[PDB]
Amino acid sequence: QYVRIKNWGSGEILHDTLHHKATSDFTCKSKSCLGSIMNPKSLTRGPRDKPTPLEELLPHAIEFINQYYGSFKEAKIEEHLARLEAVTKEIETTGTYQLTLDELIFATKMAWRNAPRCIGRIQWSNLQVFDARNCSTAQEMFQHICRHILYATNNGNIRSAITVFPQRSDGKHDFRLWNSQLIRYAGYQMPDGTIRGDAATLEFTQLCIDLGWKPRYGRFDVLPLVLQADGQDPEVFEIPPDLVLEVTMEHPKYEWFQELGLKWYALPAVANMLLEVGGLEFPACPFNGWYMGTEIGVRDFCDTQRYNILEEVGRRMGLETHTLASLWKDRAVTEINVAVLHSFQKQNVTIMDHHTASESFMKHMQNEYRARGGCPADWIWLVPPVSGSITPVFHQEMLNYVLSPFYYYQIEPWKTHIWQN
Amino acid sequence: QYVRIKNWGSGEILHDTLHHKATSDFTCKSKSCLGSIMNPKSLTRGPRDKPTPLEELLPHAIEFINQYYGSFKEAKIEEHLARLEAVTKEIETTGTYQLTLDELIFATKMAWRNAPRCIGRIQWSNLQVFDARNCSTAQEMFQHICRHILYATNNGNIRSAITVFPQRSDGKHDFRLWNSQLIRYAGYQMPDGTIRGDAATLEFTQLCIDLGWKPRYGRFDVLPLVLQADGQDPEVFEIPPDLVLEVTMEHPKYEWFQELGLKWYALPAVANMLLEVGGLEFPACPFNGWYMGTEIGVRDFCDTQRYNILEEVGRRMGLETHTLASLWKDRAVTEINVAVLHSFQKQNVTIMDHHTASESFMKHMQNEYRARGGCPADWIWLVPPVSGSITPVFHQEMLNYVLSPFYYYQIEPWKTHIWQN
Ligand code: HEM
Ligand code: HEM
Ligand SMILES: COc1ccnc(NC2CCN(C(=O)c3ccc(C#N)cc3)CC2)c1
Ligand SMILES: COc1ccnc(NC2CCN(C(=O)c3ccc(C#N)cc3)CC2)c1
Ligand SMILES: C[C@H](O)[C@H](O)[C@@H]1CNc2nc(N)[nH]c(=O)c2N1
Ligand SMILES: C[C@H](O)[C@H](O)[C@@H]1CNc2nc(N)[nH]c(=O)c2N1
Repeated sequence: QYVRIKNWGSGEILHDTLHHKATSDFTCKSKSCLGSIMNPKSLTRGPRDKPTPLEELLPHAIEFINQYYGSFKEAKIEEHLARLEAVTKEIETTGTYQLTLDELIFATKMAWRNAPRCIGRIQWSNLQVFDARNCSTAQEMFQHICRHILYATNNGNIRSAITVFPQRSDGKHDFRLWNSQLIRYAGYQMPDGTIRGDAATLEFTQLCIDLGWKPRYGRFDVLPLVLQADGQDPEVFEIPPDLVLEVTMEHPKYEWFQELGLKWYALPAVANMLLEVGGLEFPACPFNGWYMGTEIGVRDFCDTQRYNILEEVGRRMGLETHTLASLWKDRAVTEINVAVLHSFQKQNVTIMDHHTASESFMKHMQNEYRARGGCPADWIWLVPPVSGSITPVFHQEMLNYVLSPFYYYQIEPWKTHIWQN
Repeated sequence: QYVRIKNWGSGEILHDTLHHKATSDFTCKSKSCLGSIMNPKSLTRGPRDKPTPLEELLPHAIEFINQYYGSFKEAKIEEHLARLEAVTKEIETTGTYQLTLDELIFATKMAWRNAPRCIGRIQWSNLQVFDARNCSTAQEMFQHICRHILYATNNGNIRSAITVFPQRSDGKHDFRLWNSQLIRYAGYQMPDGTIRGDAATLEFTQLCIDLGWKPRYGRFDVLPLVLQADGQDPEVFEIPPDLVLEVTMEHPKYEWFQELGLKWYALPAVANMLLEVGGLEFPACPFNGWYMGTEIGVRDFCDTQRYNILEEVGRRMGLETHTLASLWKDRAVTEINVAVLHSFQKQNVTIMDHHTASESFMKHMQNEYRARGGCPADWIWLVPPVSGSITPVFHQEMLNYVLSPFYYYQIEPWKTHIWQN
């Protein structure tokens, strides 16, 4: 009736029942675990070419409506009944249905709340929702996206927000943001063979170039928004530079750190995921919260296939960068992490260290178990890329399952898209 | 026909087919992952009260014999046939069978090779095997265990070894080491309420005390061996102090580190696991390799429920131990890790840093895929407790499955044991 879960730091035990509401089969098999796979099909919601079979839709819609009304302090059965009926009718007369703004808001929060890989979920109920289900052109998308960036950035005082574009109709008119994230730096393969900027965006950068974007060949060139509306070919749009807030990296003691000429954007916005709710699918709905220091200090700046600055920082610290056992990498990466936090702080930009975030999640997870007997969590993603066991999340056993509403991954658009011309 | 696996640092792809040889259902379900569970039933091989049904044994024995002979450079079908027959007959006439020493050696290495949670597997073929399947008394066990400790310790030049005691017969005469590891420090709850030594061994310490062991109330009291032979009640045995090599912790710059009065044993020996091979089960077979710095520097010294020295080291470094975001914990734990490595090195004791170990495993995993198209690996256990993404293993997708031979966990003996008197 419940899965037993234990925290080996406190010895605390928790009983998980929420996993019963899980959906289709997860990642792992019966006699094999694929937990460390980044993009398993179980987390991907692909494209369709026909509407959702009414036999499948109705039940899901009924479930969501019940979940929605069941979330109120004081019930409202009459409204609940009426809503259940209005939806059934709309589905019969239109072959689909529309969510009320409140329903939409409710769904975006629950989906966030149901994100196994998100460590900032204690903030789940604090989300600004921008309703753009009325959008129809690429240009309109772009304006909505700019309004989102501006609202969220808030001149350093970051605010969590999400923009919901039109829901998938027949799957032939999907609104899609071809970008992985709203703000991201370009990556160029230079003439001399070296790579400039973020090597991670090499292909995508080229794609923008192929679509008429002008390469500026810098180390931190903010890529353009590639927008696809109503299923039409994607159009390119440069982001107004004024909208992109950046932080210059400075160390609180090493004056030579700024000599590294590094910086990073302040807005962490996921741009390519799909919001699934009550049978409906929103192929385009960018959302953001605020950065956790390690993403920049460790992944962006230290992954070898990214900006890869670890060795450089090593030498400038006078460490034995030629002997692994000297643990110079451990010393280097920490100073870098200290630089990131120090910088966002000095420039008054919202950011969170991984220690504080982990404790935050632990409190959240505990709240969730009391509140609903479960919290889908992916240990592999929740444990920071540094200081693993130093954080409490590391000693917490977790259960990973897919509920609904949910934020799914999607097949890269350029691999399934049918160009007009 | 194969599971696709990718390394996001090199972009390299690997095809896993070895997982086809997997056994019963693994940890995770169909629509739920329990990868972060420490002791799932899928990894535990419990007690029996009756022999292994011949219908189950024979097939397994046949498989192992085939695997064994199939591992030679130049085949030897005649011997292979003869062996297949001799085993079948032995099973029919005795209801079980005995492995040849070479078979046993082969099995202990493969089992090691098949350990998903072991990062030092590149050393798999380098293992000293002590055949104690002739043992019969607790006293004899103890002598074998002492010989193992002495051989493995080798005065600092650690050598990997395993001691195999009698295989389970009817499950009523199991040889069992009640200890989790051969060398481990006692933990005492003092009169004033504080805890002295290793809080992790509080219960077990009490159990030894209840069995007639004398508590020395020190911070580093090596617990006694609790041995169970031929299924009889466990007998206590103090380990000859001369056999336990220890390292005094010293920092290469902070002279006040030795003032912490810390030390740790040099021998990392797993004492409570069961070796499964060709249908046979060896409930007692301690084994060891050599330490990886982080186990001591991070888990033993920094886990809050263990020696918990992090804050202390923090203050002595003059860090802002009152502000998490200052990342003092990241700075403290690294100096501690540096202390551990520096100390084992100065005292000429074999030890490995986590960076070097990770690269070692990456090479191994690569070898394994070429050699046999797979390598069971548990990402959650293979990624060090610090410097996660700084190590290559972190960016490597992995498949976790149970093959055979295998090293299983067992139910704690004191929970299923039937005392004589
Ligand atoms: C308020 C502050 C927030 C913090 C500090 C936080 C932090 C994080 C971090 C560190 C990650 C890891 C990203 C990676 O490794 O690629 C993440 C992932 C994620 N977050 Fe949050 N988050 C916040 C808000 C949000 C919001 C507002 C939503 C949605 C409405 C959300 C949805 C997700 C999802 C779905 C993922 C998974 C991304 C993926 O699968 O690539 N987060 N978050
Ligand atoms: C030669 C050096 C070796 C190194 C550096 C190495 C390192 C490690 C490390 C760091 C762990 C993690 C332990 C924990 O977190 O509790 C581990 C686990 C393990 N090792 Fe190795 N190992 C070595 C040799 C061996 C040998 C000789 C065997 C067996 C014959 C072995 C079997 C295992 C098993 C089964 C585990 C899992 C333990 C558990 O589930 O609690 N290792 N090893
Ligand atoms: C939704 O709320 C939050 C809150 C805090 N962090 C995130 N992380 C996201 C992932 C990291 N992000 C990137 O842009 C990125 C992603 C990948 C690579 C590479 N290879 C390089 C950079 C910002 C968005 C989301
Ligand atoms: C087989 O080969 C190797 C090679 C390198 N490391 C290991 N690790 C093992 C686990 C760590 N070990 C402990 O004794 C221990 C275990 C648990 C706790 C606690 N709570 C405290 C201490 C040494 C054995 C095995
Ligand atoms: C292979 C590994 O699955 C992927 O490298 C990991 C682990 N955890 C992560 N955790 C977060 N939060 N973000 C990540 O990219 C990854 N990737
Ligand atoms: C909950 C978590 O499953 C357990 O804390 C973890 C993760 N990985 C580990 N990895 C190793 N190598 N040893 C461990 O004890 C643990 N425990």
